[PDB]
Amino acid sequence: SNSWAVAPGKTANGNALLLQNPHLSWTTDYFTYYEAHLVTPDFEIYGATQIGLPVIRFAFNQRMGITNTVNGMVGATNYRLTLQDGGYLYDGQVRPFERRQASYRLRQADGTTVDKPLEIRSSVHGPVFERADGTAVAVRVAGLDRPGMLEQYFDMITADSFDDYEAALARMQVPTFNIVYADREGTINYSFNGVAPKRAEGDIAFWQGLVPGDSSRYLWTETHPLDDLPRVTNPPGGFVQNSNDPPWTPTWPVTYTPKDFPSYLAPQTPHSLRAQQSVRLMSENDDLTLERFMALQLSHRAVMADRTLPDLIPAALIDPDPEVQAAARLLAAWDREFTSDSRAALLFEEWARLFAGQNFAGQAGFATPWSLDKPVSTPYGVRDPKAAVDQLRTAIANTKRKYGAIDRPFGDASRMILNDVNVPGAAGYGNLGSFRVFTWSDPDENGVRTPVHGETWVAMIEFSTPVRAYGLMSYGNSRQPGTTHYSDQIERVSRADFRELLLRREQVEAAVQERTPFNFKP
Amino acid sequence: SNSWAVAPGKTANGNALLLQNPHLSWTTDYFTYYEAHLVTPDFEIYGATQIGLPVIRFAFNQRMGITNTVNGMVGATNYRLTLQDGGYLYDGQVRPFERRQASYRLRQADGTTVDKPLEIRSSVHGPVFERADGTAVAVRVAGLDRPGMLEQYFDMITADSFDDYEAALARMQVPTFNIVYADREGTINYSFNGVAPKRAEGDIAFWQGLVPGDSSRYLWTETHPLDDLPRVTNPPGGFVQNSNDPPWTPTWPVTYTPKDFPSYLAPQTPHSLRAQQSVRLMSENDDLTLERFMALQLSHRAVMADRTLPDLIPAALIDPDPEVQAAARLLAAWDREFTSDSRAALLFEEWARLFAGQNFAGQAGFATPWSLDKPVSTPYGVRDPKAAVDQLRTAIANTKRKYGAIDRPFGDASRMILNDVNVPGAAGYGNLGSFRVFTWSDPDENGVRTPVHGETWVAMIEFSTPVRAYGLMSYGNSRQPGTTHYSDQIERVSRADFRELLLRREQVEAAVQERTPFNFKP
Amino acid sequence: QAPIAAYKPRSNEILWDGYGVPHIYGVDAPSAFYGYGWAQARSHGDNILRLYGEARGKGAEYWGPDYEQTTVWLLTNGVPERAQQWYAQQSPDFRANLDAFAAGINAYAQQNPDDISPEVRQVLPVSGADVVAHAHRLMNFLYVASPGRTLGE
Amino acid sequence: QAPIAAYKPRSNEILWDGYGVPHIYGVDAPSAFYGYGWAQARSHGDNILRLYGEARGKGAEYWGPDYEQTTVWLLTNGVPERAQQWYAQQSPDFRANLDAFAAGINAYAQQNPDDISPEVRQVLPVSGADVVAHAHRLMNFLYVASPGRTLGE
Repeated sequence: SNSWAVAPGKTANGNALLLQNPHLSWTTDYFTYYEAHLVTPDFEIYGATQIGLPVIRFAFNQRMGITNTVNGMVGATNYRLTLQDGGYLYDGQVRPFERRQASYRLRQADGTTVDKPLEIRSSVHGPVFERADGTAVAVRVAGLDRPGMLEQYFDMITADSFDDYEAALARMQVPTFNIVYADREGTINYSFNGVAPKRAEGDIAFWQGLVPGDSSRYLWTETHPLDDLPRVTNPPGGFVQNSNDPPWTPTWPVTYTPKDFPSYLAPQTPHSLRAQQSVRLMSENDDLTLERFMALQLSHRAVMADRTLPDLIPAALIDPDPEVQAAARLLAAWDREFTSDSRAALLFEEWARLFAGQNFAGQAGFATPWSLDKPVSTPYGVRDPKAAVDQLRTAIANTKRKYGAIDRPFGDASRMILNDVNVPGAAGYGNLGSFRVFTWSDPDENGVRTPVHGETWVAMIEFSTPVRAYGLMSYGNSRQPGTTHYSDQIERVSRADFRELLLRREQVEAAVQERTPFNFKP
Repeated sequence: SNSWAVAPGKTANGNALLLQNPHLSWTTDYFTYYEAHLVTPDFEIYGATQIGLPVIRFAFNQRMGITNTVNGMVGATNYRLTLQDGGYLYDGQVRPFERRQASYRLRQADGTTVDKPLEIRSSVHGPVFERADGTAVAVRVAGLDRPGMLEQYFDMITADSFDDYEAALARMQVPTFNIVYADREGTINYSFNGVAPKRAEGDIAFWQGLVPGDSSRYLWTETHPLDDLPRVTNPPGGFVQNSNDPPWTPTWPVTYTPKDFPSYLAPQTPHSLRAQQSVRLMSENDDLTLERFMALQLSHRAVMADRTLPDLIPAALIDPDPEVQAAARLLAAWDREFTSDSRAALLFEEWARLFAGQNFAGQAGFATPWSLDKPVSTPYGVRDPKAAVDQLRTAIANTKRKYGAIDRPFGDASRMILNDVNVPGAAGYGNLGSFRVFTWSDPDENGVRTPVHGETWVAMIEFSTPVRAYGLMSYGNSRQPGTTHYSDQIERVSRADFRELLLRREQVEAAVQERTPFNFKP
Repeated sequence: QAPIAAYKPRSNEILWDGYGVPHIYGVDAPSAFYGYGWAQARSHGDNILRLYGEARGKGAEYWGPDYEQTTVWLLTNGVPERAQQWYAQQSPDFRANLDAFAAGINAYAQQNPDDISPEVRQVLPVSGADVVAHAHRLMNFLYVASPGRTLGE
Repeated sequence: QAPIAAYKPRSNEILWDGYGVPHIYGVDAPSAFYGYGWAQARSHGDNILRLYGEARGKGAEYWGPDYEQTTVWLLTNGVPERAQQWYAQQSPDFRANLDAFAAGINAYAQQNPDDISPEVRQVLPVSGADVVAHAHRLMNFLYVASPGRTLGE
């Protein structure tokens, strides 16, 4: 997911800009986003939210708007229990499990059901489970006493002022997510939100693995209040952002550093190339217009190519194999953009899959490691050009096996297919540097791949008066069988042709296609 | 100077390509190149040569052609003499100087002359001089017994086969220069030519400073034969090149390494960014045509920008000064090309002047030093972004002082002015990466600078049948007072509009403008 | 500089555009939530109902083996029950909105029984608590604590 | 595959194009060199003559102080004299070419005395040895051994 908020000073017209850009699976049902508009005499909200949710998480209206991205707040702890004498060892003594006999029905193939018993046990930590390898684990989840998640979002996206927004956000009923805010009065804010337990020792990695479940020394009870978490409001740089990277460069220049917070709140790992592009795209551009803001969102730079090709190409050129030399010349001529017509892109991904791992997050192959001191220009270089050239040799083979040739047009293999609509793709893997994301699947027998995850709900809002917003929903607004609103937006997506989001009455009336009068009989 | 020779295999039509591209002062009289064509019943030569020279050094005809570049062959040794008892200390004993009383006339302001005595002394090393600081120095120049320099070039550029060329080159009458060769039969050759004395100890740096003149241990006598010098013929890579860089990457892949020759033949210092571009422009391109070959020659990439801007820009963006931020955004938007319309180029040079010294050759500011293992992708990075940002602050000031603004169009300040012709400039300093060179002078009171040195005689030849060649002479073919052939080519230079060089009789007859019949009465 | 005028609905209606985007206008909050529930049921009713079924801890009962691991995970973590607890702790006004939303889903299924997938009809009717249950599962037991990280899969 | 046919001049002539580029056709080598000398004198006669003057070690004598350092440098290094020595060691055929070239420069100045800069007339006539002297100065005492590197300037 991506998120941008621009202060008036950094824009041409003086109105804050907001980008809603969540990245999620295109198939997982509970991850399906739905677009809607709610108008009442007392409030108005437009935006997307996961199906089943009664409030809009990615909302905006004439006055304000917010967006979210995953921050992976570690709000749960998994403890390794030491089983002993019918209980578990805790502080040298044996404690009894809280035991409850339950039962549940399991549907059979023929439609009937059978009763299955289920014993539910709890240690002082929480519910107990047993892994396949026999490990006994207890999960402790923070915020199980926070019943107001849905109402907090309702009050947040419906706040009449930034102070109301903050007061609502401050309730701590939303257990996770980075949340970005922007309004017509000019305020922009970034918050590393979530319910984080206060811990007396241990960094994030320690609390992410199995924590010892044999000592009260690790049994946390309290949680952190809003003012303890990383937050940025109207920073000197005039913008706020987050592309799933740790909260250490939410703006440029930064307004705090890792040492200013407990080492367990967030990781301090290398920022993805997409997150680096995010920071550059915002900081390097001034006098932004909504149109320019929208064009920057389409960024699809093969940033890793800029960090590796200068070293790889010369090394490949000395190899005697004319195919390796041909691949090197193909890669060298490439403009390093994931465009539909790119003939070098597919080959590059295949090399990267080996150089940086299947998820392109590997760091061991770089010559200069990542550093928070140069957050948008490291890692860099190829540590072992010779080994990298062998990887290219193999990549050439993998590219041919998967796509049929080492130079097939990116957009001929990368396709967005929904029902009967089949259109050329562009942009790609975020870990390769692409800001706009399309996590392409493995190709089929003919080298055709489609998005598994990536751009879903995409919206850009300018908080002018009235506001102006544009958006698109990759997989339509409906997924019911036979609907005409599943594949009716993907063609537009392939041309980056966004629709104007209609909030004003006259606009909606001009666009109405169906009317559903209703009577709510309480 | 630049030099390219392309083997048939690397071209589209199967004919070798040759580039004559010497870089020299635009004003120094003895460095003035003159274009001519000589036809006899037994030979034909076309090309440029320094005025006063009776043979064409940059020549080509229907069969072959050559080009030269400076290699700085250390063919002379300067010895520090230890003066004692009316002579000089040599091997513990005092030797007498060879003394000769001479005299010469010195013209006075009024036109008369006065006689001045001149005593000419020689040690066993050679003629003796005295520096301003009092140091007594003796200069020993190799090859003072090689009277056939002019005839060797004549036989080289007039050779009927590669074997004749080599046999002639093998005479060792030309004391210096890298010499590149190409012919219609398909042979291309690179030679690190010159008369180098055989030495029993010491690397090139040792023999470039003052060598002890008090010991026969350093008195060389013999010189190296052709087969002892770095040479490449029809290498695997299909090309040969040299842009004044040490002879360690004359082709790619290489065919030898420093250890294969005496450490005093050539330096092992970092290859200039222009020399790196040279290697890339050739190795990364295949199936070359004369047109494509010519387009590549116009390369004017601000390579140092690629090696430094990724680190510099983020660091500059955090500085609170809105001018520094503005300069950072200006530099970030720049395509990093030295084009006439570039608004960022001038500022970048000014920063580079501080980052890498006035001649842009400094290496101390880079994060990753140069390495022969990555000859075309190092040095790289900014070692001290903070200090580099201070340098930018100062550069902004220097850019304003020199040009009037931090964003004046490169081609508005960079001008090529000859007589009444005034045209926009493009390309620039070789040490910044520009392959096509124009060593711009300091600006005048209005920010206008012109070339002090750089592109002079530029020619590209395809050895097809008949041959096809194109060329241009920056400062015309005549410099006599009032001539119309001084500034009549610079306008073409500004548009890279090369003239077809006419070698065939009918072509010349179609182009004749003046005829000078002559009678050579021996 | 003041925002444009806030529209003020005089009747409850949903205005759909050509892309199937619902514009829900309500005379009050409950009406808006009711319309939103109706709209959602019409656009994603099948999967919403199935998801609500799982949040009840009845995925295994309704659909079998493929939903059993989630059932064991939600039951062991007391999700269905805590959902009831969280539902009871809602403010009166917000409980009304949650109830209206649920009523919206039911009304749609009631008016268009042929558009509800057969294997998902057994979930009807949904309640405000089911709405809370799903949000609780999504937030705490999918995003924050996933079965994979605990089970070590 | 053979090269095109080599042209064979029947008369000595220089065909100049519109850019002042000379196309020198000679019935033999000496004629070609003579034409080349003539052409060069016409295009760069002033500076060539001055340069030849310096190579004789007479720069100071002809033009004064500004040329004295070079005079001392060339005289001390025995350049003018070695030029005479190298000239005498030329092959007969090549000496003829060098002489023809020199004759070409003289002939031009002889036919166009008003185009030769006044302060440079005193150098005329040039000889084959002057041609060798200049090449020797350029190669060995400008490119290989510069006064700056020895004098330490």
